[PDB]
Amino acid sequence: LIGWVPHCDTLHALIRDYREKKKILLNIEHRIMLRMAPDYDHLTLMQKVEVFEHAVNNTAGDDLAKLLWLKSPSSEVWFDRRTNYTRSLAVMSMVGYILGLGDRHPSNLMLDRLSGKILHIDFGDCFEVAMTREKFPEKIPFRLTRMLTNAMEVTGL
Amino acid sequence: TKHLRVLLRANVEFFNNWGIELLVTQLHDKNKTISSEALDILDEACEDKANLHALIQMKPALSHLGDKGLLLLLRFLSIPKGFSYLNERGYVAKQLEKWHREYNSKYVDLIEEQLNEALTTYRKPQRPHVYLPIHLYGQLVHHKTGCHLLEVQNIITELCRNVRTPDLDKWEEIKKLKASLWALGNIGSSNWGLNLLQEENVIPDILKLAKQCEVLSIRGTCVYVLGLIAKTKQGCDILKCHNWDAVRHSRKHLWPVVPDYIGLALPVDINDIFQVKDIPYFQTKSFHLLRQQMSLTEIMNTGLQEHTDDNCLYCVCIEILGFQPSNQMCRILLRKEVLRLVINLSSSVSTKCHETGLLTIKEKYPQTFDDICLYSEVSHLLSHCTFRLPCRRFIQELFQDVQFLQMHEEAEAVLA
Amino acid sequence: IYPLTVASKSTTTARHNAANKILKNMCEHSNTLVQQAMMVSEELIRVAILWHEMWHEGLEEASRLYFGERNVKGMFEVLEPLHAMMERGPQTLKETSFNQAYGRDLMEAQEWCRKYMKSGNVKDLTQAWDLYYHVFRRISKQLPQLTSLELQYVSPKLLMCRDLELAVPGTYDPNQPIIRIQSIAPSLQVITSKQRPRKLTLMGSNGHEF
Amino acid sequence: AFLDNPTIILAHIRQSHVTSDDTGMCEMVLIDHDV
Amino acid sequence: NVPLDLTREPSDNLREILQNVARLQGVSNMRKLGHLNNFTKLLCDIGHSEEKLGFHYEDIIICLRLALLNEAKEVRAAGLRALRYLIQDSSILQKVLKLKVDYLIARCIDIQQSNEVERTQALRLVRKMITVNASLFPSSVTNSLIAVGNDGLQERDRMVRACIAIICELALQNPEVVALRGGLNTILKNVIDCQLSRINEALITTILHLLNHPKTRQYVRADVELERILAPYTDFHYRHSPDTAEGQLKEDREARFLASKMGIIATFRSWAGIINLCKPGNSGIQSLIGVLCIPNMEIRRGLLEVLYDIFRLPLPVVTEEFIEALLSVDPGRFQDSWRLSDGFVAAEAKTILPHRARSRPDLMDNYLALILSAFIRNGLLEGLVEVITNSDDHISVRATILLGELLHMANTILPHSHSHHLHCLPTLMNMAASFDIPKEKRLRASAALNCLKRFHEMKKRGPK
Ligand SMILES: [Zn+2]
Repeated sequence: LIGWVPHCDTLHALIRDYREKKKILLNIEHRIMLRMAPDYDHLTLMQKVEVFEHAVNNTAGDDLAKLLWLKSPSSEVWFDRRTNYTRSLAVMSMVGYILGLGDRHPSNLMLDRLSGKILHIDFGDCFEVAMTREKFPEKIPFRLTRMLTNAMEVTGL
Repeated sequence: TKHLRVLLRANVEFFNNWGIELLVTQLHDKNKTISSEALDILDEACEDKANLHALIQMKPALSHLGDKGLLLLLRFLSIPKGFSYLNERGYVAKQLEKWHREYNSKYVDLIEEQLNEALTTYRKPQRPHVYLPIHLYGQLVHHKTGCHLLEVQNIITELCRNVRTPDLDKWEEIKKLKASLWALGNIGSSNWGLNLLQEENVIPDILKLAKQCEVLSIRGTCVYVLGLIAKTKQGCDILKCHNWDAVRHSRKHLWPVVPDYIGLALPVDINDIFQVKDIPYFQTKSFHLLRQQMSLTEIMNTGLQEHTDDNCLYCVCIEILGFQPSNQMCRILLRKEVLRLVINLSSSVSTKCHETGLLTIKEKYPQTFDDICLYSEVSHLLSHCTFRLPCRRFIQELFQDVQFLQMHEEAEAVLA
Repeated sequence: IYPLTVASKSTTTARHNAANKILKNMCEHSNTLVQQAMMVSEELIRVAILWHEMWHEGLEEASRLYFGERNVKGMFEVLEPLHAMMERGPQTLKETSFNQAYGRDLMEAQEWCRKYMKSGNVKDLTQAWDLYYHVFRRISKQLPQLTSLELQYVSPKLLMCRDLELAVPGTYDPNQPIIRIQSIAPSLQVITSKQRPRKLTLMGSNGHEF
Repeated sequence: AFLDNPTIILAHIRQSHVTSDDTGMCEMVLIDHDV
Repeated sequence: NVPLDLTREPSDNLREILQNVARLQGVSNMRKLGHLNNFTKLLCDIGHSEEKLGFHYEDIIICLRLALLNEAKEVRAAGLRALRYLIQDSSILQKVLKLKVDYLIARCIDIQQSNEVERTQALRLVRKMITVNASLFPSSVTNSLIAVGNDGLQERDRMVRACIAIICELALQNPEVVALRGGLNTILKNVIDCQLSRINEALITTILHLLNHPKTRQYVRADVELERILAPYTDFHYRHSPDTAEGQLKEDREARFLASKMGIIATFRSWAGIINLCKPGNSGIQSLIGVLCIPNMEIRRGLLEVLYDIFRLPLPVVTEEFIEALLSVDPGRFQDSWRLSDGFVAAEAKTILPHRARSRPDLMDNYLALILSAFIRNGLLEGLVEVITNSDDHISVRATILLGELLHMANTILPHSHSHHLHCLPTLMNMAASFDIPKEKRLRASAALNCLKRFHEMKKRGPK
């Protein structure tokens, strides 16, 4: 029996609503990679970098940055929420690294609407289990992508 | 003819002197349907005493008609004036003999036919009304003179012993039990019919049979016959002692007031009839293993398991007919591979994989499906196991283009 | 109270006996509290997974073991608890409804598995899987349609409480006045997902919905 | 109803199928001659 | 073919039985087709015997056995026809079963090669085998009949109803073989998807017959065989066919309800079904009444139509006002048989003027009194009150009329003891005179009593 946390929505659904409103396909980046190389899943390590790097260059990742501003009633509230978001994601990144959390896909990442905090759910893979699996072993301590790092502040991370 | 019914239900003045006489002339009409319709509306009019006396004084001839005419004629025995007229040419004695041998049991058929037409969608070649047909024993007990004949013949003892000792094994002797229950119920429909019926203590026997009976049809039959017993005030008192209630008002007034009765009776607790004793269910009383670790080609680099000399098309004729023994390691490993795919096809878990495996064998080795013994083994397995229709049609179809020369050679020799 | 009920419901005999011994001691000073917790715990777990939910997971797991691992003794032990609950009789309309639609197939398939334990013929076990797989296909076609549940249909004992002395789960501190369960909403919504979680809304003693 | 004895049940089965079948098969397969 | 009919019987016997094998050479299939017809004609003249018809019975079967393996459908059809005229007694039939001919008889049942004329001949032979001796029916033929009936609808098989009619006949004379092969489950699943009134009545009658005699109830389970027909109404999400097209999914539910409704009605008109569905323990009737109280709109509208047909009451029109629905139930409503072209007065006067019978027992009222008593015992009246005060506007009106009909039926058919506490309605009356409950629920109950009272006046007036 898991408690229900109010005023929070998952990151995957948050981006989906923004893109569909702006007449933007949900998987533009995925389509470009398949168009350039249909056998993306079978490419070698060096070849996947070329396809992956090409996709992120032809599409500008700022959906989360603009999303947090359009939902702010004023500029004073916008700055307060952004500050909380930046220093709440950093806490879970280091704590999650020690615990060894894995499988941090966007569906398991929730952002608080009223305060801008970051909440993590589904603590299933711990103690580096996901890194040692033979099926798609992820090799990243935590989730820090271009979408998140473009919303904390303009100067970077 | 159909318009004489509305003049009957509207209580037209003096209908019993000019209306009844018009239904006797119409009874001899040329068309059967018109004559049959006249009997239907005439039986309804006979329920009034004034109308019934009119027919007796006219003494019509109803013997030439069918069973409808015979039943209408039997109602004359309920009146002492009509009983003397009939019991003067030697008629009641003939009916008693005929009502014990020939169609005593056919009265049950008349009961069942009306119910089956009412609500079954059977139609033997909107709420209807099903009224109890006229019965000889139920009309002879209205007057004491008629009741005397029923007792001297000693028919009550014959019927009562059939109820206390029922044989619920043969479907023909069960109908005799029904032929007795419906006969006992009509006798108890009158006060003078209950005096000679309760002296042998038969009513509790029916009550026991109405709640503890192996055959459920007999259990439901007793409910109807217990209604006929409750047609009198005296009869309802007997049932009340045994925790059976009944309605104590007639149908002439549709708003009864608690201070002739219609036949209806139900137990105080309805669950006393719906109890049935439980009866236990009757069901309560190799190459396959080695194949999964190897391949068909790897192993290559008697086979029939359930093959005995009683369930084979060719092997069974060695002794009875006189056939010759069949003739033939490469081919013995193909029988097991074919057989094991048949068993795995009985689960339908992976039909495509198993069907693909059998098609390849028929292409690479088309001659393996040409032995009668293998077909007998497959046919035997199709009986014990269960297969889906598309899968069952897939088997027995790879064997369409076969010759079976062994059977042809042997059959020709023994026949010639 | 909550951890003890979980321990008392464990499969292990040692944990089961030890947990019950502690429970009966608490019955002296507070008997009505443990009785309510046992009723609530049994009903909540019943709502979480229904009879057709258990069989869908059980048959899918059993099929993988038999056809992937080729283990026969391990397949039966998976399905033994599933057939065990059907012998105790349905306690609600939903369980009664399941026992009519798929009751005959599941009970007959058990009989064929019983003959394999004695005869040992492979055909008996294969014929048993003809009924298990047929029911599995039927259940899999109605799982997506399940989108809402009525308390009367699944567990009538939950909406007839109207009052409880048991605290709301997940909120209890000795330094704060306690809040108890007042009522349970008569309808709960099922979230469309692979696990299909339910949305249970309680009612606190102070008028705050949890 | 009193559909108890097999005599009337057999008649009912072979009458309903013949009368109420769209396909002309029961009229040819349920011939009373074969008894 | 030239029928000789001149030489001796053994001489005439040799020719056709020699050309039937032919070693698949030197003889055409056309000649074999004509030779088989000669055997049937010859068998009509000389009676069935082993002393006059040349060889013994066993030799004739062997040569006749090599006629069903031909690749021509006409020859196989003729070969099956000859066997029908040959099997007359159990001695001949047992000799045929000894040679395992059933492996070939069942083969011709399911080949589906545009041989509908051949398949009719095979099925007609099966009915001959059952009549001669039903206790020795082979299990190979039985399993073929179950397969073509259990899964004969998805394959668009046209001879599907002709095979179910044979299983039911076999299930009455040898239930043991049918029970083992799961033949009783096939009949139960057929009534779910058979929306023909006459056929559905016949199928359910056969199963109820097995529950009648004490020595046959051992072949039917307790609470899972007969209660299968209640699944469409008891289960809100019922899937009868694991594989079906999703295009007619909405239509499939409507077909299931209509077919299941004719099954529940059919089992409540037989004594073998009333008792089994109303056992003192857990029964199907309690589940059927219990599901009525659940606030579901699709089930409730379906169940009310069932209840009207069980008691054989006229269905009102769909509306949201009681007055419009009340005018459609009056016995004096106009009918199409009352015109001048049809019965002018005699047809009309039958349903208005009352019958001249005050003492003749009515066997139909006895049936309804027992049925009504069973539902009241299980709690039908309490269920209807919940439906009236907790449903949609157009559903409560249908339930109010049904409640009014039962009360009027119960004060003239049921005995006093059953109905002395029936007209008070303790549950409905307390929801009326209660100011603690929400006002919307209170006035729905109060309005129900006013509407129900006006129904009483309609019966008081009578037909006009
Ligand atoms: Zn052999």
